[PDB]
Amino acid sequence: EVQLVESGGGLVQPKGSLKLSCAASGFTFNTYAMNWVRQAPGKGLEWVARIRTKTNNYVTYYADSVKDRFTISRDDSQSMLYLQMNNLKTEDTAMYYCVRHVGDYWGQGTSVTVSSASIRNPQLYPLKPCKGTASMTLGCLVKDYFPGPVTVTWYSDSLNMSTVNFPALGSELKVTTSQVTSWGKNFTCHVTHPPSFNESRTIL
Amino acid sequence: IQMTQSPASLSASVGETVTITCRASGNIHNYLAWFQQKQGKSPQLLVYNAKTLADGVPSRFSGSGSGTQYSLKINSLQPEDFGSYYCQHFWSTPYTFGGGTKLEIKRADAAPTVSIFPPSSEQLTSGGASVVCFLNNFYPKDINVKWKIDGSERQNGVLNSWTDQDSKDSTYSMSSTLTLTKDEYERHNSYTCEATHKTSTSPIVKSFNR
Repeated sequence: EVQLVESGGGLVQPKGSLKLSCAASGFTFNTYAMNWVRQAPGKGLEWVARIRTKTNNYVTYYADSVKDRFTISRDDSQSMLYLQMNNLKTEDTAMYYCVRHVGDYWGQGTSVTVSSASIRNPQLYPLKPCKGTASMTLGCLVKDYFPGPVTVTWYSDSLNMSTVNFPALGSELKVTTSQVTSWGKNFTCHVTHPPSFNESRTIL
Repeated sequence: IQMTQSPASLSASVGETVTITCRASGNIHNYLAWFQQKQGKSPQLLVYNAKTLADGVPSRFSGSGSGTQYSLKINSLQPEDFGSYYCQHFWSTPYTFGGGTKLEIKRADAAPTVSIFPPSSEQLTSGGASVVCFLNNFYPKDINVKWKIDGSERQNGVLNSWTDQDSKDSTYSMSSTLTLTKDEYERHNSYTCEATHKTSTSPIVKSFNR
C-alpha cells in the first residue's frame, strides 16, 4: 500500500542544477523522518541527506560530500519530499532513492547523470535467427544509448513467455540486449529512454 | 562512525547457513539495519535494531550481534536470497552504509545453450554490424567466449554482460556482442560463437552471409 514515486531526474551538465521530487502515498507523511540515499553506477550505496519532522523543526543532516552543495526540503501539505542539488559534480552521477526512517520503504529510484556529453537516443535493432535455422528464441538490441536507463519491456501474443533483460555495458555510450524464449506468432520490444523515446520494433 | 563489512563475496548451496559480519568504528548501540538489494531493484529491509525482524521478511533471516560488531545469519538458504547485503547504522550523523556482500547461490554446474543471431539489415545500412550470441542457463558464471571470424580469433572488440542468477534455477545467463564495421562484415563470410566451460569442448554456433 505504501508507495514512493521519484521524478525529475536525468542528464544535468556539470556545475548545474537539478531538483528531485519524492511523491509519497499510503501513509502519514508529516510523522516520519525522510532520508535520501544514492548509489553509484555499479558501486555500493551511500547516504546523502535526511529531514526530521515538524515536531523537531525540520532538522537536516547532510553528508560531508555534498555539505554545501545540496539542499533537502519537504512539504507535508502536499506530501512530497524534495532534494535540490546545486553545483553538481561529475562524481554525483548516481541513482537516488528516497527512503522513510531507517529504510522501511524505499522508492523505485531515479537516475541522475552529471555529464558534458549529449543525450543520444538509442538505436534499436531486431535480432532474429537466419531463415532455415528456426529456433525457440529471439531478441532485440539497443545500441548507442546515453544516458541510462533504457526501459525495455516485451509484448507478445503467446500467453506463456520468458524474457531476460541483460545489463547495460557502457560508460560513455552504453549498449544493452534482451532475449526472449518461445514458450507455449509475433512479438515486439518497447524501448523507453528517459528523454521521451517511446519507440518499438516488432519481430515476426 | 564508519562501517566495515565481511565477507565481500560468499557462495553457499541451498540449505547451508551463512553468517555475514559487519564491524563499526565505535559503539552504535544496536542502531544497525540490514538490507537485501537484488540487481536492478530497490533495496528491501531485512533486520532493524540489530536483531528485530521486519514484516514480510521470513524467519530464516536471523539477525544477531551487539556492541560494536554485528552479524546476520541466514539458515536454510532459499534460492531467492541471491544479491548483495548492506549494513547501515543510525546512531550518529552521518549514517554510513556498508561495503556490501555478494551472495552467490552455489549450484550444480550446467553447460550453456548457445544461440547466435545475425546482424540486421537496418544496422548494415547504418554503416556498422553487430553479431549477438546468447548463452542461457549455465553455471558457473565464469565462461570464456571467443568470437571467430573465418577461423580467426577476434576478441579485439566485444561487449559481454551477465544476468543475475535466476530466482529459481540459480543459473547465470550471458550476452556477447561483436561490433564491427560493415566493410569487415562483407569481407569475411564465416562467423562463429564459441563458449568454453565445464566440458573442454566448446558449444559453438556458426553462421554464413548466405
